[PDB]
Amino acid sequence: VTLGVYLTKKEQKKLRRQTRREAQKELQEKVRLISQGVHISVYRVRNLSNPAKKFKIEANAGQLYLTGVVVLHKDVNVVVVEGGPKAQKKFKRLMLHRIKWDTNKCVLVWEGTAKDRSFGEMKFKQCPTENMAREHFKKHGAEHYWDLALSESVLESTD
RNA sequence: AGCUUUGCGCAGUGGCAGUAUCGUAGCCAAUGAGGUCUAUCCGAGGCGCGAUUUGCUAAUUGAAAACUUCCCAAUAGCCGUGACGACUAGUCGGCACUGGCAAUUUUUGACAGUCUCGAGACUG
Repeated sequence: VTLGVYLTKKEQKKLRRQTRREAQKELQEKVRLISQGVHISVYRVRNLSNPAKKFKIEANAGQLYLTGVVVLHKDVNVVVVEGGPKAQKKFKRLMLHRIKWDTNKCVLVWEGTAKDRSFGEMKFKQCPTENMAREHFKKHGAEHYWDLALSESVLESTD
């Protein structure tokens, strides 16, 4: 709604002169007297068993005030984050360029916009089977992203 | 959380500040100011006009260099002498001075300088 009001250097300079003049006058007088849409990303990594990388991902999720989950399974790590656009962009730039995995590769499965946040805080869930992770994702209403990540992992393993 | 890029105003230093700079209530703008470059062209105002804050303090000239009373006329002990009284020609107490008060015991200065651990010594 509001627009930024910028001026040229000369105009500013005139203001400075006036400002200093006013200041001098005063001095001389003192001496003389996440709502409306939240960005939700979901990335798929081959191996997330490293404690240092998981701690760095948890620190990047907690410092950016973004919620979500990090589910681990048999060669399928689904990291879902949700928050603002700048926090999601910083998390994607950290997980795509700063977080060095290497046969272990991390790629972003999906990145969209939702109405509100689903999870409360970043909880590192763990499940050896995919049915428990699917039930944990459906308990918070995010089973479609986990199913899409599992289908993308199956298509990457088959092809 | 640290760090970095950049600008404004403000704070500090430095720097220039009569080819130094702003002011404009004038005038032509990134739809485009204005090229002699580059005129399928650069891209910023063009070029007029109006001119170069405030405060401290010194110094100079002059009779006087500006901070809220002059002047007059004037001012705010002794030795002796003459009377008076007292005590036996003398003495005492008070009054004024018709003369004096720089020559050893009193008031016209034998004073000054230097040194040592209240005291002493040396010199002129």
